[PDB]
Amino acid sequence: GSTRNGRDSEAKRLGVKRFGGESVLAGSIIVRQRGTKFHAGANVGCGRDHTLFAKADGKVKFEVKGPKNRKFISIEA
Amino acid sequence: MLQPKRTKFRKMHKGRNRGLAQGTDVSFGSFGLKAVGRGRLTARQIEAARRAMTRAVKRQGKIWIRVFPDKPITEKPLAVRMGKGKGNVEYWVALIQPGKVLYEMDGVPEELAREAFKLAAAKLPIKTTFVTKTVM
Amino acid sequence: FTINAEVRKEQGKGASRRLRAANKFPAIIYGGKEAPLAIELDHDKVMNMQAKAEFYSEVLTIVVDGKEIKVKAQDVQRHPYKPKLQHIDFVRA
Amino acid sequence: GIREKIKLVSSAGTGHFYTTTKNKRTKPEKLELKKFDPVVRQHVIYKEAKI
Amino acid sequence: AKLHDYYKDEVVKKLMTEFNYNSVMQVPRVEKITLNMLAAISGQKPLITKARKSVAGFKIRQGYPIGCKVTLRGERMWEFFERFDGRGNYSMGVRLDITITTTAKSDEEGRALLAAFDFPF
Amino acid sequence: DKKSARIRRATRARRKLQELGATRLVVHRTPRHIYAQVIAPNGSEVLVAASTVEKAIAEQLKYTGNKDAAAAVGKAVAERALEKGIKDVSFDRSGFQYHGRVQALADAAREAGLQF
RNA sequence: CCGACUUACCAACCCGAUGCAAACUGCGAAUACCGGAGAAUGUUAUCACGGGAGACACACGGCGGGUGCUAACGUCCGUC
RNA sequence: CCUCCUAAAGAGUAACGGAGGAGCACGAAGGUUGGCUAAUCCUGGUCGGACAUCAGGAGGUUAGUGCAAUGGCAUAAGCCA
RNA sequence: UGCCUGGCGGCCGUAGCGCGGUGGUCCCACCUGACCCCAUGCCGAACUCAGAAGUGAAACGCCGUAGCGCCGAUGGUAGUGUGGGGUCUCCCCAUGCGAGAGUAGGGAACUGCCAGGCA
Ligand SMILES: [K+]
Ligand SMILES: [K+]
Ligand SMILES: [K+]
Ligand SMILES: [Mg+2]
Ligand SMILES: [Mg+2]
Ligand SMILES: [Mg+2]
Ligand SMILES: [Mg+2]
Ligand SMILES: [Mg+2]
Ligand SMILES: [Mg+2]
Ligand SMILES: [Mg+2]
Ligand SMILES: [Mg+2]
Ligand SMILES: [Mg+2]
Ligand SMILES: [Mg+2]
Ligand SMILES: [Mg+2]
Ligand SMILES: [Mg+2]
Ligand SMILES: [Mg+2]
Ligand SMILES: [Mg+2]
Ligand SMILES: [Mg+2]
Ligand SMILES: [Mg+2]
Ligand SMILES: [Mg+2]
Repeated sequence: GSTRNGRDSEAKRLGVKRFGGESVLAGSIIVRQRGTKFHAGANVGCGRDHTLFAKADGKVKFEVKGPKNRKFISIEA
Repeated sequence: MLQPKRTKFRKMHKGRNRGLAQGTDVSFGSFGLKAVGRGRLTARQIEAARRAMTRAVKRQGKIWIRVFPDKPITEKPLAVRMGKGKGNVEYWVALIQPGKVLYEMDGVPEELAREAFKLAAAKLPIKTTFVTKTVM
Repeated sequence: FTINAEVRKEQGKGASRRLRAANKFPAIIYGGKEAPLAIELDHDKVMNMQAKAEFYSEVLTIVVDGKEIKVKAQDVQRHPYKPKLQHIDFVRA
Repeated sequence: GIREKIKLVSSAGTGHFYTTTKNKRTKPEKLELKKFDPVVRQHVIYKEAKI
Repeated sequence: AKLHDYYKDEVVKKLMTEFNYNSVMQVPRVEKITLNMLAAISGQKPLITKARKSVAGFKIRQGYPIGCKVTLRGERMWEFFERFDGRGNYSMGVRLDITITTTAKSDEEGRALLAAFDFPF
Repeated sequence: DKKSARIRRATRARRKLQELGATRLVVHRTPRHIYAQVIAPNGSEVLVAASTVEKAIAEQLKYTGNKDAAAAVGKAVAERALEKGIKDVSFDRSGFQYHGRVQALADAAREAGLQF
């Protein structure tokens, strides 16, 4: 007859906006994410929704770093 | 007949049944009944085949069932249209790939294992073959 | 047991399936400090002798390139349902 | 919901107000906070009033 | 002060013969004594312990004051000592409860220390 | 487990100073000595240093692990930093409370003319 | 007040073996996608702005799937 | 309106597909400084039991997160002032 | 220049555990006391201060040792882009890419700056 499902939320367009080696202007969003899947490295800020954004003009650099092998995003300015 | 005691979810996507089996060796007993074909074994079929081979051995030796029917199969009732939600779970199946050892047996002669498994095989929808434990 | 073998020219899936479609099968000899030797074996010959439980326990000689390599059977990949051998690992004794 | 809107009115007499919500039942005491009044351009005491 | 002064004079001395420790630092010390249930018994004001969780059984909830305790150490523990769980530490039931924690790394070593102070056994 | 607990206390501030790219006056304190290293932003290079194991400071002291000795190291490390022209530093208390000997060192370091 | 033998026995944890998962992952491709560089080739094939639209019932076939009975010349997506 | 899956490892992606949530809460449950670290079990211990609190150990986040799910979280985003 | 110790990094398990040693001159640790500075929702346990009689017991560092964790080929297998084929619910062929698991084996980290002890 009827079903109790049939709901879903709008897709949030998360994920990587600027990949490795891409030249960005300061302020450019590099990744939108839920929590810190990626962490802010050098010249990268972490917004209130865990958005990583460039704090300097330069090139995006993904790196695995530290004792937990966490993924950091940096900007090579 | 076999069925998961619990599941996280009631209903499962149809899926596909590609690939060759994992669990291709006689790992427990001396003798095994192996799938050559691909398909679904229902819990009723698994039970029918189990009762056949068990009766053949006259409750002697030991029987393992290597497959478990953990996939719920839904059906729509008669005279209902398409849509209006997924059908109700009616039975459980194990997906079989070629090479899957279905049953194993120990503590009988090979002759009697071969007969017991022949009687079991006649209950199953898939082509089977008798196999023996290998040293490697 | 004495197995005759040739050095495999070609490796990979295509080469290996062509071997088996001509009643041969690939094998590997490794171990010690020499480089692994990738060999091809006649299927029916080896399948016949590996029926015996002694094949897997005792040292075997692979006559490859006319040279005697003493080996133990380390691993066998069997065909999933047919009574055939896909591959054997041999370790240099 | 339960929470009712209130205005926080500047003590400087500028007329400037902030607005916020308040659970009136659990907290009946008047909300008082030092907030920036942009008319006098100083932090001053703001006090709760009705919206 | 009575028993601190006697711990090192006699009790250190005797335990150093018994087990034949290589150092005085091996010897069991009374590290602390904790009196779970109090301030006339102890002198130290008790700490009201609270529920780690709710329990369907006792009609308790998490952060409910369901206990009270004091941790006597040093001079004040020695002065109350006068007034085995399997690594040196003892517990007495008083018809409150009491615990004596030790740096003794064995079960025979805790009963060596308490009973050297002529603790009733 | 006092070192590991202190390294946990130290980490947040240290990582912040690394993020900022600060030259870092790192203190270490023990029950007997106190130490001070000015470390470059990289974290891998000590620019200047002063301690109460350094015989010159220690031979002029009463006890090496007191607030008087801490102030003596503070003055020393600061004076030597000012020789190289290291004026701007950030103080890494290294998990120790900004209090007593650590504070006494920081106070003397500022009093000499480090800018933190 | 206790205890002690005792089971057609039913048995958690842990240990060793065996499988299974769209809503499992201590692993992890091919492809695809984003960016950079360099040739050749291509009627600028690109982007912007402006004039004029039409169209917003799609169909089958291949591949990946949901649904249905891995029923439908069925149904609903993706992609060619 | 939110979360997951379907969704084919960028984004997006349908069905009267499969599962759940929201229509708030909070002047602290916000800011900052300083500090702290979980579940669960074993051994011992007044009442006290399977489970209260105490002590030690094992364990190592299997906890926690104002409320779903997912992704996070120890430098904690968890806990206290 | 070697050996030891401390601090701060690189690196993030070939680097971590366990288990057997081993070190106190120096350093480190525990330690010794607390009217003090400061501290305990009780407690100098911790934090903090004033110290140096004692011990390396614990911890810590170092060394040894595969019982683990960890790393890990080669070959084969699985999958798969493109083209083609079949008996087309699934496969196969040509070509390109090629895991995961497991196997042999590796494996008891390595390294920069500064300071101090010793030789
Ligand atoms: K961007
Ligand atoms: K299509
Ligand atoms: K706050
Ligand atoms: Mg979503
Ligand atoms: Mg990390
Ligand atoms: Mg191919
Ligand atoms: Mg329309
Ligand atoms: Mg339409
Ligand atoms: Mg369409
Ligand atoms: Mg289709
Ligand atoms: Mg149609
Ligand atoms: Mg169709
Ligand atoms: Mg996607
Ligand atoms: Mg995709
Ligand atoms: Mg579309
Ligand atoms: Mg907070
Ligand atoms: Mg002390
Ligand atoms: Mg020791
Ligand atoms: Mg591999
Ligand atoms: Mg070791």
